[PDB]
Amino acid sequence: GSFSTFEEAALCTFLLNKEMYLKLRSDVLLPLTQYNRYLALYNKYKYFSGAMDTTSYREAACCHLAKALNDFSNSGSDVLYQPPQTSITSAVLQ
Repeated sequence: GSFSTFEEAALCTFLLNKEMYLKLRSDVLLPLTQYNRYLALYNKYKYFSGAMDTTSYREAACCHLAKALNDFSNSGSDVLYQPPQTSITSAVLQ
């Protein structure tokens, strides 16, 4: 599997396993300071949901992915990653 950018990965559904963990937690994909900022912000964005085409949704997605990567770093357990909750109705009303 592959992901052109960290932010793209955060917007997609995918199986987070060891291969994808090591690709996504790379400093050339996303520097450590920015990864840690997303991780620190997870609680603020934990239950955010809405249309996908907003700045806050993209930020929330990055925080969700950072948290999922942190979970994998501790557990080593494969998990299905999904981006923040959205809906077709959210998209049409945006």
